[PDB]
Amino acid sequence: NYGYQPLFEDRRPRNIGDTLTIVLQENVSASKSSSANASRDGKTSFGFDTVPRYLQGL
Amino acid sequence: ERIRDLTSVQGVRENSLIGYGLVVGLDGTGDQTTQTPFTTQTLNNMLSQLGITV
Repeated sequence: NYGYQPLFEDRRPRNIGDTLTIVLQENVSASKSSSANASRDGKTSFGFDTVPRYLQGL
Repeated sequence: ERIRDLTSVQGVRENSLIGYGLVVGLDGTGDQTTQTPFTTQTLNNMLSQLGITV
């Protein structure tokens, strides 16, 4: 005797020793990315090509 | 027999209860279930509870 068995219920595992089908379908995907930047450019100039007389000493 | 008709006793009151269910056995006069997804969803829930997985 295997005990009471439901008639219309779907066949499910209920006790120790019962079998069950596992459909292994795994799809995992993780990603991450980052960046940082900094820039600085500086140019400066001053030139006196021709200096008038009253400015010579300066 | 007039005081019982004019007053109420403190603590002796009525409450309101609400719930959701399914009514079966209709003669083709039930939900269309195409415009009411919850009918089929809860029927599937009941069947799953009873052991049938649609």
